[PDB]
Amino acid sequence: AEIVTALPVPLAVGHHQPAPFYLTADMFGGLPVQLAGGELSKLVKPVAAPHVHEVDELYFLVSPEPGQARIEVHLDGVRHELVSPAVMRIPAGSEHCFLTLEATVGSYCFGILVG
Amino acid sequence: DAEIVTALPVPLAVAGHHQPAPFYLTADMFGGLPVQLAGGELSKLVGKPVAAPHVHEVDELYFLVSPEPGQARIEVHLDGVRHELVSPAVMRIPAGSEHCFLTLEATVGSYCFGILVG
Ligand SMILES: C[C@H](c1c[nH]c2ccccc12)[C@H](N)C(=O)O
Ligand SMILES: O=[P-]([O-])[O-]
Ligand SMILES: [Fe+3]
Ligand SMILES: [Fe+3]
Repeated sequence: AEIVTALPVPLAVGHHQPAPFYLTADMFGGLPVQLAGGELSKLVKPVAAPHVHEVDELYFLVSPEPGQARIEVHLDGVRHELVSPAVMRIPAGSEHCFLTLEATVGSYCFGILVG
Repeated sequence: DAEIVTALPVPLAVAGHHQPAPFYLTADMFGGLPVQLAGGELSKLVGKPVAAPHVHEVDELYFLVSPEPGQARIEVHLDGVRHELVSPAVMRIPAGSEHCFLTLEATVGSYCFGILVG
């Protein structure tokens, strides 16, 4: 049985700290996605830095009950306010970041890099 | 301009599942995705399996996560063998393998996501 428990894996990605990855491209002989992120309640953090990926990134915002988490996604000079649950596509090459406005314990934003 | 999906989750029928499963990523989104992602918060599912044992023809990953490590625990049945996963954990279910999970323990904010890998 293939079980990975040494998680998250910190990987450096404009981002101050290594991002915490729960799926990496090399797991299980190869995955078509990578998945990073974490709980938002301790992330509610005055600044966020813009950055670009060479692949598409999907933001996946979720909370135990709908509406309990809220983020601002900055995408190429446009501010977008999203309420959980939400999924937003960041096209490869686009400068982007997000800020957590509100989040209950158990709210997550995952960044999913699509190969 | 920006592609945003908020009509979520998308209920989709999955083999063996009593009710439609809540999907947050589907294969047709954004012109095509190599994965589908379904699942949700486990705090009300302790003791209550969402599905009978079932088989997919694609690989499925269980992604178990909680705000603090250890706050969520599920039992995965994999071709008649029980495996206990403690958050955070990722488990690969090879295509063709009979499987299901039972929630053993979950705080508010514990999730199990099933990721179908094309
Ligand atoms: C991986 C980055 C991320 C998304 N959600 C997160 C939650 C906590 C810590 C990092 C993240 C992503 N590339 C971004 O654009 O921020
Ligand atoms: O019900 P989901 O974990 O596939
Ligand atoms: Fe990013
Ligand atoms: Fe399954």
